[PDB]
Amino acid sequence: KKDFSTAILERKKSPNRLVVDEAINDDNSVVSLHPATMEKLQLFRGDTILIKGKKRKDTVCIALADETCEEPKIRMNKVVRSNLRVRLGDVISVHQCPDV
Amino acid sequence: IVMGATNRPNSIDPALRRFGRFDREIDIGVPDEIGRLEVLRIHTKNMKLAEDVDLERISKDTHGYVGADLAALCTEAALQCIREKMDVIDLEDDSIDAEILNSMAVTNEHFHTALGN
Amino acid sequence: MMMLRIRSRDGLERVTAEGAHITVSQLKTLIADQLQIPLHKQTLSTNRDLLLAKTPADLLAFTDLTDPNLPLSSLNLGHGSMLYLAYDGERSIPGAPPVTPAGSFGRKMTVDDLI
Repeated sequence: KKDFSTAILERKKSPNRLVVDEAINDDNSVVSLHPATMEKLQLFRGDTILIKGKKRKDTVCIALADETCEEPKIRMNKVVRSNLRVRLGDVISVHQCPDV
Repeated sequence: IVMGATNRPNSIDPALRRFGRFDREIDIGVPDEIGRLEVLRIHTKNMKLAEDVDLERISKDTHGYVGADLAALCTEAALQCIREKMDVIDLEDDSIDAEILNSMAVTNEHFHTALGN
Repeated sequence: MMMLRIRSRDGLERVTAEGAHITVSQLKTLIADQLQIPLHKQTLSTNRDLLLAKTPADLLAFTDLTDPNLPLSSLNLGHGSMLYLAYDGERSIPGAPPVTPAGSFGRKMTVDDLI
């Protein structure tokens, strides 16, 4: 069994949320994923996605692909991560924006 | 008709117990086993609960409890039942599954845990 | 079955078609029947500057995809391909997730603020 006295705080795994870490590209509106993530999420090249972070903060960024990126990581640059009020090793959800 | 209410009749003004003002004094004491059983049966009428609920055991185990404390115990049991299901419900999704919402029922173990707490 | 992305001034949408064997006319018919966009307003192109025009004549000037006769297979369209659709007027693309406004954190009221 498990101790459920603190059963609310822990996150739940989902194919809609990934982990945040460093990247290479340094454009203010780009984030680099792995193509397997796009295949799982049914996302394609050049799509503009919505990123939701801590304390009800969110932004819009263009998602590109690279083989170097790992599937459970998002490779978020420093500027966007600062805007999301997060640090490397946290959980960030991803969605798609239909209206540019 | 005037109906007072207090906790210790000694602490009231001694001049209010004279003939004609407050001449009847009734002592609503702590209920016994059957009283606690009836209070629990009254309070758990609306809650969903499985057939395993053993209200007699809960009544016997609770000693020194009053009606308010038994209402608190029932609320604690319901909250414990929700908390045990919390491990599968996701707070980010307000669309809780309908079958999940109707698959939650309080049992005897949750009552025992709430009594312990 | 092939999925084609449709970029417009309002944003981005997607359409599922039988395949690349159909022509631009069939693609326009499917767009009309699915996205409810009238035929007389739909203008297709491959350049990103199509949405930068401000006149239906300018939209039709991009004849790389304006002509309905041209087959879609000849354009090398595939799964997840990019197309640009321009139409008269401005619409709200469905499927928009809720977005919180900027600065709406910490609505700490006070008694003095109430006064």
